Amino acid sequence: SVALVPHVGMGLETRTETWMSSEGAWKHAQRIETWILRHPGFTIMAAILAYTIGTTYFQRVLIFILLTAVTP
Amino acid sequence: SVALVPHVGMGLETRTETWMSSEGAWKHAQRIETWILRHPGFTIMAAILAYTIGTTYFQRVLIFILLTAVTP
Amino acid sequence: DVVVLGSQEGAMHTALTGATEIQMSSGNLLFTGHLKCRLRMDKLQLKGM
Amino acid sequence: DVVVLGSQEGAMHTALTGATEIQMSSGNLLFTGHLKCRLRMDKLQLKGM
Repeated sequence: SVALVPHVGMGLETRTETWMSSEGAWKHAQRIETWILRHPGFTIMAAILAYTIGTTYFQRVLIFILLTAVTP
Repeated sequence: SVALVPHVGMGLETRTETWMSSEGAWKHAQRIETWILRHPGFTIMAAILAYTIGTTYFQRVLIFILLTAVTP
Repeated sequence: DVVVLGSQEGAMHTALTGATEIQMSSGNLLFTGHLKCRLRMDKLQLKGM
Repeated sequence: DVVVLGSQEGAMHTALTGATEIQMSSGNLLFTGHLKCRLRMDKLQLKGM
């Protein structure tokens, strides 16, 4: 639901801070990294995929950080 | 918050349906596609990136559907 | 300033999706799950012969 | 069965992040934003001479 649409990039901003104010970003990171810690295997397999496909080293890096981003 | 980590892959799933059953998936899709409609430019630039990097064709497809998966 | 965050109850529903629920009123109702039993039928009559 | 979904109010907060809030009690309080004015000073004494 409203759980995701969280009106971010959008526009209009302003000179004054808005709401979660230097949190929700570091929130976003901390939670996804947490979930990484919980399910290491999926990291493993994914990384393997990175070493499989493309692999053009920089490519590997990219698609890897992707497969990190992939968890909802 | 609880907005994300929605206890999904996990395990233990039973014969009987659980909760949002047969919604939250098509929710997830509809959501993100909507946001795609709203911000077409980002789709454009991203796709361009796909045509830039790697690009042995299947690669392009992959890193592109990252664009889809970028962020709601 | 300090702000009460506001109830997340629904959002918590949105979280607990992807999980079988359970009704619990008195002590347990528990449904779902599964079990495996092994069956020894020896002493069974045909019910009449 | 049918189920009341439960309040999303907080989750709605989590959504409205990434937005400047505004207090509104009577008619408006509106803060933030910005504006552009151009200033013609002709019309000014040094305040004592």
